[PDB]
Amino acid sequence: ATLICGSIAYDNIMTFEGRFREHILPDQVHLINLSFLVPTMRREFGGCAGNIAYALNLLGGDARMMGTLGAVDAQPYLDRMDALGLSREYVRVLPDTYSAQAMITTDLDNNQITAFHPGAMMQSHVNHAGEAKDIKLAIVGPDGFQGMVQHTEELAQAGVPFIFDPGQGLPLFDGATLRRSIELATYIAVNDYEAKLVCDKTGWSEDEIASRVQALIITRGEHGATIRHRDGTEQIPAVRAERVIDPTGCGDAFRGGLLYGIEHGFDWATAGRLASLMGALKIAHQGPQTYAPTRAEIDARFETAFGYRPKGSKLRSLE
Amino acid sequence: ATLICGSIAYDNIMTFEGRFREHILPDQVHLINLSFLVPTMRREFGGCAGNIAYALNLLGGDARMMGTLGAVDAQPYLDRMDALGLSREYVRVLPDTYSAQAMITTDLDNNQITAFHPGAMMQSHVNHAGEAKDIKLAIVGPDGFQGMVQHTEELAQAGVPFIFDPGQGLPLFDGATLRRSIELATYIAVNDYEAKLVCDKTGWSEDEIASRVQALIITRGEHGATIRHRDGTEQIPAVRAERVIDPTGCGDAFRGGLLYGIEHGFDWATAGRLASLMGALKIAHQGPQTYAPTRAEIDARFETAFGYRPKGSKLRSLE
Ligand SMILES: Nc1ncnc2c1ncn2[C@@H]1O[C@H](COP(=O)(O)OP(=O)(O)O)[C@@H](O)[C@H]1O
Ligand SMILES: Nc1ncnc2c1ncn2[C@@H]1O[C@H](COP(=O)(O)OP(=O)(O)O)[C@@H](O)[C@H]1O
Ligand SMILES: O=c1[nH]cnc2c1ncn2[C@@H]1O[C@H](CO)[C@@H](O)[C@H]1O
Ligand SMILES: O=c1[nH]cnc2c1ncn2[C@@H]1O[C@H](CO)[C@@H](O)[C@H]1O
Ligand code: NA
Ligand code: NA
Repeated sequence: ATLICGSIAYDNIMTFEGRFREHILPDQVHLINLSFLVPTMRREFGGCAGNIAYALNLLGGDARMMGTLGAVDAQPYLDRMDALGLSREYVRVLPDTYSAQAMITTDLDNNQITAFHPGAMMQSHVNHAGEAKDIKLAIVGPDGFQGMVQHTEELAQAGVPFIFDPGQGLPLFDGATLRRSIELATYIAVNDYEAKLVCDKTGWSEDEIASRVQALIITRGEHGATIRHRDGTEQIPAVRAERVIDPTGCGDAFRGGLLYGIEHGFDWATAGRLASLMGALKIAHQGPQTYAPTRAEIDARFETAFGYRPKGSKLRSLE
Repeated sequence: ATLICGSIAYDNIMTFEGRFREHILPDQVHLINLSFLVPTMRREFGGCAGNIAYALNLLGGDARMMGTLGAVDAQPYLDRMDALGLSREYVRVLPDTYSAQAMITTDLDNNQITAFHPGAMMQSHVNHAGEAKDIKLAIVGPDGFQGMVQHTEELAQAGVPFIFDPGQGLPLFDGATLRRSIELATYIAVNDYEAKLVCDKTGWSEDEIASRVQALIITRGEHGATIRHRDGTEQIPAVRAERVIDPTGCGDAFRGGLLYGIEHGFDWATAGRLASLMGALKIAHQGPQTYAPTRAEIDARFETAFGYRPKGSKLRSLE
């Protein structure tokens, strides 16, 4: 199974139907003033671990979320996990605490500015990744800082390869702590903005970062993604979205596809392309977990976009 | 009395303790990803008319709000208006509708990105500014579009001089409609970003705009403001804030001071400086209407900042 470490949260998403880029005037003292009409607020199921596990589960993988929720309002999420067949073994529900809540303001370029009220996420380190059974692969996503660092150290000690996904948690890291996490990581997955921040904080170039992981994956929104590995760099195309509704959690849907590909021995071109497709399926719906394709629908859309069906290598090499 | 036309709304404000400028990377496909920790959400009394009338009332002016609220949840605001002595004569409460709600995400530079659920504001044109009695001065602030345009036409027809304050409503205007509003206006008050947008949409330069009003007032945050009038341009200093907590509604506190100054025949240097002080008093507190100085406290802080007490001209000229 695949351990998915990160936030579990309720999201309130406000989508600007436009591009903040067109509205920023750097020469002015106020560089952006923008008001846009929204409908009634609706809470969505989110959190980085929730979203990544949701995607992995859609593909038929065995996603084991490791995160904390608050007993006061955890129930709808616990019931949703049960209804989808997601194990709650490592979902700790903390007494007399509220679950993480994100107020996400975003545009169609996925420029997210989020006011985050962390609640139970603050105690994410109560879970010990090293103790989780039957894990062959993991991801460490945005979470409480102490919990993020502990998950990287425990997984490395346990010899569980992991994708490091610092995401919205990046500001919590200093250079030494970020360098250390990358040393421990087997793969890193970031978007292009997060990648620049990682280079800046570590003081390492992308070349130096790539030298310390099996793959450096950098997503670029509607431009697709790049996967740098030992023998080359894959240029992964985007899949054309049926419609562009809400990019929140595109990266998480993508990470669900990448984890599935890695577990099943996909080559990077096909793991990347499956990931890229998950992100395009997700963007056509509002909220990070509203899209709900069957595995047969995923495979058909993959073959339409790319010309072949996605699955793991059948080469029986010596390794 | 002074008619204050604009939105009346409940605000939910998320303040980033920092500057979005430092986090925008224009070279990347994602130019900003930022998550910041917030405390529990608290609803505040807002809306542009609410805030401007609140400021005018603090100074001892006679503020008459003209706006629409929704009967479903208007009550706390109606009770607040009663407790502060703000007349509700032109506050229309619409049946089976909800009041405007703003989810404002902002930084310490007052870069506001707002998700606005307008509710009853959509029907602001049910009020007729031309019908309001005993009005010597008005402001037309951000509101429902139809209501904004109607208020400018009715006030002009009634010969009531007004400050045009398009603010967050600016995107609703086209060039012809914006040019027309400026022709009708006696003064315009914008921040520096809104000013650039006004020049862009009308296709007029600041010189051309100034030729069509008695004063063009442009606010510049911590840099103070400029007031361009027939005989010159005042450089209005900022007042150093006691602390910088929340800039939301600084411009509205400033407009309350300007309206007071205009009604009482302040010179532009002193009207500007009173306005500038109102904005500095407001920024030291969270929410647009939380600051509550007495008039004696306002006068003392004015004299500390500027070296004299603020009041209207005592020159009895021929006019
Ligand atoms: N507008 C779009 N059209 C199609 N696919 C998209 C679009 N935006 C994102 N995706 C898919 O989702 C992936 C991740 O999106 P991205 O915005 O880079 O991640 P994040 O959510 O981490 O910021 C992209 O690499 C792409 O494959
Ligand atoms: N950081 C600050 N320190 C002191 N005064 C401020 C500050 N920011 C705003 N003000 C006062 O409030 C006025 C209006 O603020 P501004 O940010 O320009 O308006 P708006 O709310 O319309 O964007 C300024 O001209 C200044 O006088
Ligand atoms: O600062 C944060 N820490 C952890 N999780 C977060 C943060 N900000 C937003 N999200 C979560 O990120 C998901 C999209 O990838 C959203 O579902 C939101 O819950
Ligand atoms: O698009 C809008 N139209 C009208 N009013 C608005 C809009 N966006 C925000 N506010 C109001 O602006 C005030 C700060 O000046 C806030 O109190 C908010 O209620
Ligand atoms: Na490594
Ligand atoms: Na005019």
